[PDB]
Parts: sequence; structure tokens; C-alpha cells
Amino acid sequence: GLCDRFRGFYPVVIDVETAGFNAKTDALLEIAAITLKMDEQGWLMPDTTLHFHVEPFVGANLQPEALAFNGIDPNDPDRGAVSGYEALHEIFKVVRKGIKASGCNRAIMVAHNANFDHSFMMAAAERASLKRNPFHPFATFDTAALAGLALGQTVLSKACQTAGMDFDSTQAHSALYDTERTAVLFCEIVNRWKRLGGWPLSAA
Amino acid sequence: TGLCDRFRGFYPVVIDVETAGFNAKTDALLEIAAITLKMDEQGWLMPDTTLHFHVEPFVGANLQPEALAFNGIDPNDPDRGAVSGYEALHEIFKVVRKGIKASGCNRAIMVAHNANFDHSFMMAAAERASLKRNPFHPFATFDTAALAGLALGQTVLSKACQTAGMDFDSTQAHSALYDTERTAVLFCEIVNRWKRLGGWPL
Ligand SMILES: [Co+2]
Ligand SMILES: [Co+2]
Repeated sequence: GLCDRFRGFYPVVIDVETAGFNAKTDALLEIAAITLKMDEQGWLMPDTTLHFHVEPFVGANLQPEALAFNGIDPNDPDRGAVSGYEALHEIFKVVRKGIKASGCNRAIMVAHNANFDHSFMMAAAERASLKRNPFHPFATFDTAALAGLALGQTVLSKACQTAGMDFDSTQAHSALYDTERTAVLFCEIVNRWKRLGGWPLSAA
Repeated sequence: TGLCDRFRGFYPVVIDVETAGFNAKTDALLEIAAITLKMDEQGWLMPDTTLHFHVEPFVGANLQPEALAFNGIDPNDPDRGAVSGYEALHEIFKVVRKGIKASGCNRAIMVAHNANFDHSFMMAAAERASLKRNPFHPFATFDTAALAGLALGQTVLSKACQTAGMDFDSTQAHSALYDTERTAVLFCEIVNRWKRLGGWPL
């Protein structure tokens, strides 16, 4: 029922960490993705988590303030960084598999302040000349907006807390932790709508 | 009031734009409409004030025939009654600032369908017009395509409205005025429904 739930959209939770706000000039440094599934009773939950540290693309700009914010050291030899091509190709591939295996036709990014993460993902896919991009080129599910509606909060940490979730600022601004918190928040929001009887609308 | 408490000080304003292409930096803004919202005694959300403007293509703007065929707009119509981007935005920002003060919010947030698109065009037109004290938040938006996905399982405007039980007239679609009004009613219906089913207050 996953692909029935959003009319053929295959929701994938994404978070990105970067070296600035400029998607065309600034480095992509980190990306995590979480696919989702629906059980038999129609509840939504995380499926698979992918996480990559990303090497600054050749000639990339880097803003000191962004690095201070996310705490990432690009030259950290223990970072285990790969190219944007390698990271995005594997994320795209897992998503592409999920799509045709579930009956959806396109993936849609779920993210907190999604246009930020979406813009960076698209720019990096463009740089890497990745031909097959399973993600919708402009549509997103912004959890900041979704949390505004459901919890009256637009800030991730506060939203999770109000949602009755754990949240540790110590770990924030890290792709893996942020993506996982976002996935649980999204699932909680969707599941809660179902519990309240908001879903389904009618027979079907 | 209760409005400004509902979204932690954000003052939700519904926007829609018509353009001559998908590039917010280089393509002309052609139409813009704005609808502020209010909350009644029972705490239901509803439309307040409506503004609408036909916009003259800025000097040096590009024009995509496909976009113009779609929205039927002809930028060289003797009397589109068009005004400059500066004129439209100045008036909108003025009404919006008034709203913020009266209700006790501290910033405005754009409510639009596929909000990123409209938001980028609005910001570009503002820069272009060297306007300052833009009351709108520079990053945050309430995208009704995402909200309708959650609440209705539909991301397309016309489909989401119909699914919600509303009328959607294809004969009026793709006019800033008509689309903005449908977007506002859709957003109010979604917020109101969440409350109705006991999702709000917490
Ligand atoms: Co890259
Ligand atoms: Co203009």
C-alpha cells in the first residue's frame, strides 16, 4: 500500500551536509538516505539506510562558517569519503530497485527544509552526469511544513520533541543522525493521521 | 492572534505566480496574487484579504512560448493593466506587514503549491526591485503539494482540490487569482481537517 498511499510516489528520506548555501559552487560533503515501507496494517516505517561521506568535487568552494556549523573536516583521512558519483549512483540504484519492486513510478525526496537538500542533490547529480535520476525534479515532501501542520513546530529538534521523540543536539548536523530523526518524524506524522481517521479518505 | 500561535509566530500568506518560464532569475514574472488568512472564534482558518496584480515583464526578461501558450498570457497586450514588479511587491509587502503587526506574528511565511517555485520567483523580483524589509522568511515555506500529499494523497493542485471535495475549474486555472484562491481554501481545509479530527491542539 506504500505506492497507493501517495499515488505512485516512492518517498525517500534524505539529508545533506554541505560547505555552503550555493548548490552550484559549494561542496557536497555528506548524504544519507532512508527508504520506507508499509507493513500489513498500513503503518509506515524505515526500510533501508544508506550513508556516505562525500569528497569535495574538484575546484569546489568551501565556506568556513558551514564547516563550523556541521563540524566536518574534509581532509579527515578517516572520513572514508567517496566521489559524489559513487555515493549518488548507489543511492539512485537502491531507490530505482525499490520503485519497480513496489509499483511506484517516481521517487520523491522527504527532507527537513527540502528545497535545500533537493537543490544540492540535483546539482551533484548534474555534475556527475548521472543519466538515471529516479527523483522528481521539483516535487518534495518538506517535513518542516508537515511538522508545522501536525505539531505546530518547524524546527527539527523541537518537532521531534513535541512529537514525543528523542533528540540529541550533540549528534545533529550529521547526515546519518539527521536523516534517521527525519524518517521517524515523517512516519510518526503519517501514522498519526491514519490513527485519527484522516486516512483512508474513503473505500480504497 | 490565535493565528500567530498556531504556527509559532509565522504569519501564513498564500501566494501564486504566473511566469514566462521556469527560471526565476531570467524569465519574466507575469502575475502575482496574495491572500492573507484569519482564524475565527472557533479557531477555524479562512481567507482574509485578497490582492492581485498583472506584472509587466522586467527589462531584459526572457519569454518561453510554451509557457505563454499554457497560461495564455500575452505580455504585449495593449491593456493588460500590468504594473511593474516593484509596484506589485511593494503593495503586497505593505499589506502583509500590516497583518503581521495587527495579529502579533513576527515573520510571514509563503503558502503556495510547489512553494519553492513561487518563492524563488518572488525573491528574484524583490531583489530586482531593490525592495528591503521583505516580511517573508527567506527559506521556510508551507508547500501545499506536500501537505496535500499527507492529508489527501494528492500532490497535483487540481486533483488535491477535487479529492478534498472542492470545485476546480480548468477554464479559470493558471490565473494567479483563481489558483491562489483555490490554494488558500485547500490550505485552510487541510489545517481545519487536522483540527477537526482531533490532531490539534496537542
Ligand atoms: Co559532488
Ligand atoms: Co519583475
